[PDB]
Amino acid sequence: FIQTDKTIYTPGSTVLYRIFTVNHKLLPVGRTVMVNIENPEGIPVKQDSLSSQNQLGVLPLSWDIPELVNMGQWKIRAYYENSPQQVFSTEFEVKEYVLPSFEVIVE
Amino acid sequence: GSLVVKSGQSEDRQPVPGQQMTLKIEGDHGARVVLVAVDKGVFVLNKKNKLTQSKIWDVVEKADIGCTPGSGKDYAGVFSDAGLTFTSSSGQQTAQRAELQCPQPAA
Amino acid sequence: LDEDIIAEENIVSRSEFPESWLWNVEDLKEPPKNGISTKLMNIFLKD
Ligand SMILES: *[C@@H]1O[C@H](CO)[C@@H](O[C@@H]2O[C@H](CO)[C@@H](O)[C@H](O)[C@H]2NC(C)=O)[C@H](O)[C@H]1NC(C)=O
Repeated sequence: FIQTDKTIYTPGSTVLYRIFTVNHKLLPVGRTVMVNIENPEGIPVKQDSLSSQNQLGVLPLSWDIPELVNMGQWKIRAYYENSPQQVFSTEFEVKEYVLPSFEVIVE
Repeated sequence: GSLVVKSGQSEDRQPVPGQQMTLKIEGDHGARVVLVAVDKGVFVLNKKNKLTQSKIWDVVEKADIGCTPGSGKDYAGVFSDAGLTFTSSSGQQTAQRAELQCPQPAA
Repeated sequence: LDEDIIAEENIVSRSEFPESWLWNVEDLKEPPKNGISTKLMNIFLKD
């Protein structure tokens, strides 16, 4: 399971992400994880390999977005080392924005 | 478990920007907790792909090997639809299954 | 100045505006009341 600090980011900003590594019993396991970050058309731009052993199943990591970037939907994909065919994924967006000051609900 | 996050203070509603406040965290003994505090205006822009506990149990239910809410065509169909194998010394045993996924309903 | 307003020099501007923060890790090792550990974290707010 992959948690990101935001669901959408700016060019030139930092993405903070924690990967929780559990077994089938949802209990923390210590294994080596292969994580990849892919572009909108599916090009891996940054990849990692790390074991969560003795870290209580938590992999806190970081990466900086360059300003030279194609805006759109970006995907993080991850899989264990001993199970490469079981691929997990979650998505986020890159755009040029400032935050609004109010919310609109359509009911 | 049961992780709850609440306010330590009981008064001074809507605190001032920069003010110190007490974050109270009740939870299971021995647990490690991770935190992130986000402006809601990020979520008004994009609230997709937010992780929650209900989606975790939804992922586990999608990984279930049982395909039917009980019963079966016979004793062998009861175990096979539940997700179990049986084999006896007399000869009675479950049906062969070579597919990981569940058979699709006609719909 | 003598007028009924805050002078400009001691007006202190808000400037800490990041959207996401408090990227912290803590372990529940406080005394378990009914098995529940009560952790108190006094934290600074932002601007
Ligand atoms: C330049 O970069 C853009 C992204 O900014 C890419 O073109 C995109 O391609 C996707 C399909 O994979 C479309 O959905 C987008 O609408 C395209 N963006 C556009 C047209 O601005 C591609 O890498 C390059 N495209 C061009 C036309 O130079």
